[PDB]
Amino acid sequence: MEKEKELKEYAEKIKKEIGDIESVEVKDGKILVKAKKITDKTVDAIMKLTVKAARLGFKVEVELV
Amino acid sequence: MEKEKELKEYAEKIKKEIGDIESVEVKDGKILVKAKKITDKTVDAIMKLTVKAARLGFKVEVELV
Amino acid sequence: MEKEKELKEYAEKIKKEIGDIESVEVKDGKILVKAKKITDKTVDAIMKLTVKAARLGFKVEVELV
Amino acid sequence: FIEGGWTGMIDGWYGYHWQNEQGSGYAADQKSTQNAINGITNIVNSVIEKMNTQFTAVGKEFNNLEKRMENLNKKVDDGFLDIWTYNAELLVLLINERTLDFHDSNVKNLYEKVKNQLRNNAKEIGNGCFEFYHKCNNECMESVKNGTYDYPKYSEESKLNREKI
Amino acid sequence: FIEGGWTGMIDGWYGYHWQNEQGSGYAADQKSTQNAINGITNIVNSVIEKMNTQFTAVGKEFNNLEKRMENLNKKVDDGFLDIWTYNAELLVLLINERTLDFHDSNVKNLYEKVKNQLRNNAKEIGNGCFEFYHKCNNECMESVKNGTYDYPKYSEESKLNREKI
Amino acid sequence: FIEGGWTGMIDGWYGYHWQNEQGSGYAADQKSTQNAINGITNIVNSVIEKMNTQFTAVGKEFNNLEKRMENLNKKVDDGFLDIWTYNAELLVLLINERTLDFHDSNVKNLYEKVKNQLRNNAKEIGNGCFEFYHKCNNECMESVKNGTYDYPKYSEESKLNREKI
Amino acid sequence: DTICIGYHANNSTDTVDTVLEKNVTVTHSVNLLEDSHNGKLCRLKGIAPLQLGKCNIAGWILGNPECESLLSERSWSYIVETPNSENGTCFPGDFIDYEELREQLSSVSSFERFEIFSKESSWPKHTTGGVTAACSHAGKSSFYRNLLWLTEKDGSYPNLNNSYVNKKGKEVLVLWGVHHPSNIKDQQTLYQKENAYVSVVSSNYNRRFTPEIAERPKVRGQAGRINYYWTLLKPGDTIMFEANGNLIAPWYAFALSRGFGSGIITSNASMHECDTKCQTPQGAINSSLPFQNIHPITIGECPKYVRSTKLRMVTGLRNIP
Amino acid sequence: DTICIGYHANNSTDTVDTVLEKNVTVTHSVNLLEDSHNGKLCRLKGIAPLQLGKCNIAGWILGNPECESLLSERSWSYIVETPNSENGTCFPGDFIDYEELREQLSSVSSFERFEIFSKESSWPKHTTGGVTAACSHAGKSSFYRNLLWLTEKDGSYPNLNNSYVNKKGKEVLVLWGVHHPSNIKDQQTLYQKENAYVSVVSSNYNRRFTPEIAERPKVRGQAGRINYYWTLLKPGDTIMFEANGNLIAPWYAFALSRGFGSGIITSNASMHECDTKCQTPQGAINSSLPFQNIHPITIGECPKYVRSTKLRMVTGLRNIP
Amino acid sequence: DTICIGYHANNSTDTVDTVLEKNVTVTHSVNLLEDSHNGKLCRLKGIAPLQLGKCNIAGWILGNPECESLLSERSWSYIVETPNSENGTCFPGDFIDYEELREQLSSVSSFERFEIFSKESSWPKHTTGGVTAACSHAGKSSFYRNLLWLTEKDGSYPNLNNSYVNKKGKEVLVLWGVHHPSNIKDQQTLYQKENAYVSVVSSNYNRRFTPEIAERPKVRGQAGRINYYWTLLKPGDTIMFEANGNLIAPWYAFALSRGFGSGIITSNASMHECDTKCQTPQGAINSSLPFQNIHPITIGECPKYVRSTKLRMVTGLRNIP
Ligand SMILES: *[C@@H]1O[C@H](CO)[C@@H](O[C@@H]2O[C@H](CO)[C@@H](O[C@@H]3O[C@H](CO)[C@@H](O)[C@H](O)[C@@H]3O)[C@H](O)[C@H]2NC(C)=O)[C@H](O)[C@H]1NC(C)=O
Ligand SMILES: *[C@@H]1O[C@H](CO)[C@@H](O[C@@H]2O[C@H](CO)[C@@H](O[C@@H]3O[C@H](CO)[C@@H](O)[C@H](O)[C@@H]3O)[C@H](O)[C@H]2NC(C)=O)[C@H](O)[C@H]1NC(C)=O
Ligand SMILES: *[C@@H]1O[C@H](CO)[C@@H](O[C@@H]2O[C@H](CO)[C@@H](O[C@@H]3O[C@H](CO)[C@@H](O)[C@H](O)[C@@H]3O)[C@H](O)[C@H]2NC(C)=O)[C@H](O)[C@H]1NC(C)=O
Ligand SMILES: *[C@@H]1O[C@H](CO)[C@@H](O[C@@H]2O[C@H](CO)[C@@H](O)[C@H](O)[C@H]2NC(C)=O)[C@H](O)[C@H]1NC(C)=O
Ligand SMILES: *[C@@H]1O[C@H](CO)[C@@H](O[C@@H]2O[C@H](CO)[C@@H](O)[C@H](O)[C@H]2NC(C)=O)[C@H](O)[C@H]1NC(C)=O
Ligand SMILES: *[C@@H]1O[C@H](CO)[C@@H](O[C@@H]2O[C@H](CO)[C@@H](O)[C@H](O)[C@H]2NC(C)=O)[C@H](O)[C@H]1NC(C)=O
Ligand SMILES: *[C@@H]1O[C@H](CO)[C@@H](O)[C@H](O)[C@H]1NC(C)=O
Ligand SMILES: *[C@@H]1O[C@H](CO)[C@@H](O)[C@H](O)[C@H]1NC(C)=O
Ligand SMILES: *[C@@H]1O[C@H](CO)[C@@H](O)[C@H](O)[C@H]1NC(C)=O
Ligand SMILES: *[C@@H]1O[C@H](CO)[C@@H](O)[C@H](O)[C@H]1NC(C)=O
Ligand SMILES: *[C@@H]1O[C@H](CO)[C@@H](O)[C@H](O)[C@H]1NC(C)=O
Ligand SMILES: *[C@@H]1O[C@H](CO)[C@@H](O)[C@H](O)[C@H]1NC(C)=O
Ligand SMILES: *[C@@H]1O[C@H](CO)[C@@H](O)[C@H](O)[C@H]1NC(C)=O
Ligand SMILES: *[C@@H]1O[C@H](CO)[C@@H](O)[C@H](O)[C@H]1NC(C)=O
Ligand SMILES: *[C@@H]1O[C@H](CO)[C@@H](O)[C@H](O)[C@H]1NC(C)=O
Ligand SMILES: *[C@@H]1O[C@H](CO)[C@@H](O)[C@H](O)[C@H]1NC(C)=O
Ligand SMILES: *[C@@H]1O[C@H](CO)[C@@H](O)[C@H](O)[C@H]1NC(C)=O
Ligand SMILES: *[C@@H]1O[C@H](CO)[C@@H](O)[C@H](O)[C@H]1NC(C)=O
Repeated sequence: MEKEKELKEYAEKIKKEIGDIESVEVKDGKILVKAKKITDKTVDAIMKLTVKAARLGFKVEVELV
Repeated sequence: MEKEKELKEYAEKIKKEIGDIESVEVKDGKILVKAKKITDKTVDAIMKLTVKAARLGFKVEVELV
Repeated sequence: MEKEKELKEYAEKIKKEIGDIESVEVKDGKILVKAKKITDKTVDAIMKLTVKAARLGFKVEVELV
Repeated sequence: FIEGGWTGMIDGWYGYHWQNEQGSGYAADQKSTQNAINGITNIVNSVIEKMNTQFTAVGKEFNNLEKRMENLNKKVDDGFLDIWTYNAELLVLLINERTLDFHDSNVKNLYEKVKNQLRNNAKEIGNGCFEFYHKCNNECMESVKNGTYDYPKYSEESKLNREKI
Repeated sequence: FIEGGWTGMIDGWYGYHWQNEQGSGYAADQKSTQNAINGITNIVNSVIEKMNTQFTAVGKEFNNLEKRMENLNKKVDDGFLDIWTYNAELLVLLINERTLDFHDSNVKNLYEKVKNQLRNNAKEIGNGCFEFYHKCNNECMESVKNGTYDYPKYSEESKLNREKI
Repeated sequence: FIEGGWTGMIDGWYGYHWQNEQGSGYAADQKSTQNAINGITNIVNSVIEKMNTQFTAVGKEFNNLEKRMENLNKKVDDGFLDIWTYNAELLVLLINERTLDFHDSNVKNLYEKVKNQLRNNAKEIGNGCFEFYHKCNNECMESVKNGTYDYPKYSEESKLNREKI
Repeated sequence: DTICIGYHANNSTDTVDTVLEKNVTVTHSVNLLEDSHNGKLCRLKGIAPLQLGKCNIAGWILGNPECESLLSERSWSYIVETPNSENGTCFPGDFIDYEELREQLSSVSSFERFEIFSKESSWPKHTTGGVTAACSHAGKSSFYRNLLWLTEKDGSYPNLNNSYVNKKGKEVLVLWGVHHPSNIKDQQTLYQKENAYVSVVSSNYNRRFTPEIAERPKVRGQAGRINYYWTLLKPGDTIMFEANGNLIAPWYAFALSRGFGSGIITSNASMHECDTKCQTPQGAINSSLPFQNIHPITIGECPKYVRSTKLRMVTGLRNIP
Repeated sequence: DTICIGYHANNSTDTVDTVLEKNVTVTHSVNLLEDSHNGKLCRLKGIAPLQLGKCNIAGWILGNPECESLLSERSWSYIVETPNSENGTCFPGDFIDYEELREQLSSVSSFERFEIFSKESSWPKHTTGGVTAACSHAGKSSFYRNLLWLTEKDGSYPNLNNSYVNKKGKEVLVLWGVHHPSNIKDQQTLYQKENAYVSVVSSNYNRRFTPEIAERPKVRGQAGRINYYWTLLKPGDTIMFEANGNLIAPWYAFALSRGFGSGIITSNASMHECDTKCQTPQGAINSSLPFQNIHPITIGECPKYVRSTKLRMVTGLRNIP
Repeated sequence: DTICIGYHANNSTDTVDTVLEKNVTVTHSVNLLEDSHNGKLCRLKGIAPLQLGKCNIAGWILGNPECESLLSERSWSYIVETPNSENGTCFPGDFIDYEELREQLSSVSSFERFEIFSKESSWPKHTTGGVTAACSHAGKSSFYRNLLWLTEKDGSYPNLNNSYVNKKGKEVLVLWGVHHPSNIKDQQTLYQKENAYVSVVSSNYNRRFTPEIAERPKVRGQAGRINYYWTLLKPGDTIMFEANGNLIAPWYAFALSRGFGSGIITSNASMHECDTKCQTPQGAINSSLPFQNIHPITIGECPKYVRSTKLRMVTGLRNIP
């Protein structure tokens, strides 16, 4: 509950800040990241998101648009 | 002594139950399995035998006839 | 201080005893071994030197002359 | 190059599928299957032997003025439990990676075995199959499967058909 | 065969560099990059999930006649600290080796993908590059990058130029 | 493809055996042997450095009314001993697998080095040997061993003899 | 004509995990984690446990009336308490070093319960009895079976003076108590003197006890207390009891054998005729797997306990039809 | 026309280690070791800690004058002592089972400080006071706030006799002390009798104390000693105090709540308005990394502490321009 | 003309193990497990150990006659007891907190044995002696060297009253005992009063002892007991002794230095002139390997102890001629 809400807020922040990411869908124990490009900025953001999801019980799967 | 006798009884049971195994020779710290085929049934039996031998001090070697 | 001096003495002993080694330079946290050949004797000496350097804080790098 | 296993090969782990004018079917590669089984059993024995039998581990009682000792005992128990859960799960992951790499390497080695046997007498298809330029009867298939393929025996016909193609 | 990465390929981890009469540049191999990212994230989640949260671990006080208990408590603390430092550093080394082997294997698999697509229509250079015998326009490059290279379409021209060379 | 080592190559870990009209013998590949030795020493330093020195660990005495504390102390000792024996043996197994794979990879890389140097000027034998189509004198052997083989220099003779064969 | 190289596949749905990959489907796998059990208490290597059905270690060793049936037991493989083991010390008091006694008893594996001091002849000048409401049994006041409460006889409590020489080849567990009345009138009524002492000594034991008389909150209806003490006699030692009063003398003592693998567990399960080599409070384990997630506390040769929910190792190929 | 296969490279200088290789340069890496902190004390999950600015656990719980401001605190997330927490027991003596009291208090998370025995009405036949130079405050002799020193009134010290019935739903922590004068003249002056006793009992507590009069080395100018004792009342229990003298009676007691995650830490840092989910003596931690090398002792949900100085895992390729 | 690629081989028979493979033959290997030792006791970093040849810690610190030669020792690197260290407390009794004293002494590394109370002048009104059959030496009754047994002089035992001010820069270990006769006649004969007390106090120590007279089983021919006590004086503290009787006064005390790496080991081995950086009860270790399987208990900088019998890591190729 609280973990999912915090991850949703963080995902909204990331989607706003990182223009190379299309969307970040937190749902049902996994975060689905739909990236448009894989650059240094995007990889750093995705690894930060993965570290954030861990210990919150969420796996991260990345799709390249 | 007791471990080897128990393994001998188990090996006799296996050789009777599994028709794809030719023989099971428990001797001198190792169980020599002479299999005729490697099917799902035989692999399951051999892995059960390997788990049984472990902690009884016996290694398992498999020969394909 | 003391570790480096002990390693220097050991390196001098090795350089005297092992004719297949050109020199052994202990300096600044690493021992630089300049071997002329890699034989069983030289490999044994170099591995003994590596084990000796460890826990004395020195890495060993080998150059083949 | 090999995409997916065979549901029809009911015998053996790795093997061959073949077809010619005389017949078709599956057959296990006995040597590689035997080595794979022995390796898997070695992995299992390493996993189980290296774990010692857990003997009687009943808990202790502490009175109301031994809270520090009770907490130290619980700390020891929890620390050992954490360490051993970590060890068990990490060991499982490591041995699973090792085993899957082992199976993939075995399949690759079998493929290379066949390729070395056949040299240029067969067209290599990038899906795990070899097409013989010469006609390969049951004796030829058995020779290839057993690693005793007589390359020069078929060299003339294979070269003739390869040039024709 | 590939010596060093490209500083110009700002997008993707592994990809292609190409040049023809129409243009040149870099492009990422989306499928392999996606799989690599998913694998790396799996490694990160395995590393972090398998570590439990450390909860309150304040120390204990002992009086002048409880030196044995104090030393036992310190022994437990130091033993757990040693074990966990060892576990952390060994885990880092193991996962680093696994990850670097994973990246090398991905690059090798991409190279083999291109080679299987091109067969003998291109000269294989032992530096990670393929030289087409036939002229390869932008459509051909896109087909090769996407794994849909039409081999028979260029077979005649490639054979003609290869024989000429 | 390489079945068994050489008992005659008294110098170096990996190397070459060669024979021509001028002579024959063994020679070590200095670069690969040096890299292998450095890797092995890195493994040894990782194994030994990551283990801390064991300092004074004398046991404790307990009276007849401290049986719980004595059993807790023995429990801590036995748990740490089990964990460290497991760690030592598992580490040995892991590093042995890593080292043997490392040596096999080094031999394979050396073989690929020679193959890339020789291209199609030599017949590749599936036992770890290359047969030159052109005559290869001592200078040619030294060039091949040092990775400076002049491929175009022998292309005409190699092609002539390969076509003749 | 063609020959292909491939590998086995089947209708298995076993799944395993790696560092790179998760939910990998494999043809065959071995589950290294044991999660099933008989759900019963079993004879550990052929010997039944000691079932303290209604009472805990204190009540059994002191022998309160509510588990008198345990006095016929002589040997066991492990000791079983139940979550509702309420009948401990029927008379309120502090069982001194009780946890240490539990630790000692966890390794006994056998005892002989013998009358250390004869009730009829050991105390000819004192009143042998001690029925108290706190230990009421079957509607009547009663008292522990292994302890004897000595009180004044014919208007006096002469100096108590007795000793026992250990003629067993085994350690003898001696238990006694010291009575702490609520008020001075109880002291005078029972022992006829306000200031009495209890002294117990052996080769490696030396204690003196003094009653402490004070009004207390009632526990089980008693404003007094009995502190319970114990000691082990080495096979050749002698134990000497002296008391001016307030002694609740030892009546039965346990000649203790020692063994390996015994322990004490709190269990809700029922006893059954099955045998086992491993036992847990929830039930017996009957597998040779290396790990289990059933219960932290085990007796016998058992798998290592882990928090994991699944430990499957690959013993087959990737299953990819 | 040509197509090449390659991989990414950049201007990164991150370096990682393997078993075979060291100082490997990689395009990107994740540092699994947390080594930065706020350098402040923070509100753990929104609740401020208990800051014992000048006094330690003993001084706070006994309530010596030099940290009187702590008597207004009721709840906290953790307890903070400072390296200069000198003001403990202002009057010298042995705080019995003090470390056990620290262990108990580490998990309280809240208390109600209530007057267990009214000063005016609970001791009508005794002198209520106890100002001593050892606990001097603001230039005047004083005494603990949570303890009441009873002495003779009008030339006598009648038998003290008082009790408290726990009507809270919570455990009540009761603290008292026994005075051990330096010489018999102090005993006669304060309590009017040479041989006095203190007796404290409850359902699960039974102690008797006797003063021990002897010349001692002076500590804080006092040749006497006050031994400090404590006990917890179960939610429904009663505690009874009897004393012929030498009692330093309980005045305030703590009805203790219980919680999870609380602890005691010695810290030099300053308090601030920031929030945190993890706290260390050096400062708060604000990251989700698995490991940290900041401090062994942590409160809250914190990373595992290791001695490592860098734990970087590869999340990229080898960087080889 | 041909060129082949291959690898080294030799006549080695070293064998190693992997997860997949066992008994793999390799050209060269490093044994990470140390299993050889000098089989002697050695000077740890140049300083010889303290060899308690015939007596244990108790006998040495109390200084019983049978290891009087140890009274000339001043410094050591570690303490060695032998499996036959029988001569402890020559007079039977309970050495209180003896294990804690062993723990304290394990870290001393040096002491000065000085006469804390002069025998001739400190007790002018008491009889200085104490020869007892239990501590018989060389055919004559004797007594500890570090303790002084005070008894009545000229028909009385006046109030004992003495103190020592610690003028060392080091902690002073003070040991004393309290005599518990077997019967009242011994009490009257030695101390001339039935009810005597012993009182020992310091800034952080406060105990009172009372003799307990009772018939006991004979140990070493004695029906009495001497309980042995000890305490450490902080560098600036004072210790005061008062006794009405039953005191076995301190005679010599140890000004203790403190160090690192010291410990106590039970060893059967012989002392020799060799030096070492690691010591085990079986013998000294002289290698830099990471692991050893010689003995769990080690002193100095030693390898980690494991149960393994062989730990060989590959440093070469597969040996396949
Ligand atoms: C053996 O254990 C049983 C179960 O614990 C004891 O029976 C229980 O005894 C308590 C205390 O006497 C009873 O509680 C009391 O009930 C009365 C009313 O009857 C009430 O006035 C008191 O305030 C208190 O609540 C409890 O009801 C009773 N339970 C049962 C099922 O009988 C028994 O006394 C123990 N006997 C021995 C010899 O150890
Ligand atoms: C609260 O804690 C403070 C700090 O520990 C106490 O003040 C300190 O008290 C000691 C002992 O009285 C002082 O040391 C003494 O100083 C006198 C000279 O004034 C000297 O003759 C003695 O030998 C001893 O050295 C110390 O100076 C003093 N420090 C300060 C900064 O005041 C205070 O007494 C404690 N009060 C309570 C109620 O706990
Ligand atoms: C120092 O230690 C030695 C060895 O432990 C002591 O000598 C031993 O003393 C015991 C007890 O006195 C002797 O056992 C007794 O022997 C007599 C017959 O002589 C027997 O009647 C008793 O029942 C008991 O068995 C033992 O024989 C004796 N051993 C030797 C080799 O002398 C010695 O008394 C100790 N001295 C001091 C000052 O600590
Ligand atoms: C993949 O693995 C995950 C985790 O091991 C499995 O997670 C379960 O997924 C189902 C379906 O969404 C849920 O109902 C369960 O609650 C999940 N369990 C847990 C523990 O999270 C998932 O089932 C696996 N998928 C496959 C196809 O094997
Ligand atoms: C290679 O790794 C070593 C050890 O991790 C690094 O060691 C440092 O080297 C510099 C330069 O000699 C010294 O000033 C430091 O004191 C060394 N640190 C330690 C902890 O020993 C070294 O810097 C690394 N080199 C590169 C190029 O990354
Ligand atoms: C293979 O490894 C096993 C186990 O490490 C070795 O076992 C020994 O085998 C011999 C011959 O049968 C026995 O005499 C020993 O008692 C066995 N030892 C143990 C500990 O079981 C075996 O020697 C090894 N074989 C080779 C060729 O190295
Ligand atoms: C799997 O296939 C075998 C062989 O046809 C069959 O006997 C078995 O019932 C099948 N199992 C499942 C679960 O479909
Ligand atoms: C009473 O004590 C005397 C010694 O004082 C002893 O001889 C006697 O045996 C004791 N009485 C009993 C019944 O043990
Ligand atoms: C204990 O057993 C009883 C009887 O079967 C049952 O009602 C109860 O739920 C059990 N409790 C537990 C915790 O197993
Ligand atoms: C273990 O379970 C199997 C299968 O139910 C059974 O045949 C065997 O007798 C059991 N062993 C014991 C010791 O109960
Ligand atoms: C690395 O390159 C990027 C892109 O040109 C640049 O923005 C950044 O400042 C560079 N960083 C360093 C440390 O040179
Ligand atoms: C004094 O003790 C009596 C019982 O002896 C009790 O009734 C009374 O309440 C006590 N006095 C006080 C003030 O508690
Ligand atoms: C503690 O804080 C004070 C004040 O900032 C500072 O002077 C002192 O150095 C600090 N000490 C430590 C150990 O942090
Ligand atoms: C953690 O640090 C970041 C960056 O400074 C900040 O934005 C965030 O608010 C911090 N979180 C907390 C709980 O202080
Ligand atoms: C191995 O070979 C070397 C070189 O010939 C020889 O010196 C040595 O004695 C041999 N060792 C054994 C054990 O045969
Ligand atoms: C005896 O005690 C007095 C104080 O009561 C003290 O002054 C005197 O020094 C003591 N005697 C000795 C010998 O210490
Ligand atoms: C101890 O040393 C003695 C003398 O060398 C010897 O007889 C005895 O067997 C040794 N015992 C042990 C356990 O080493
Ligand atoms: C260790 O052993 C070697 C070989 O016997 C010897 O030369 C060396 O002096 C020994 N070292 C010590 C400290 O005894």
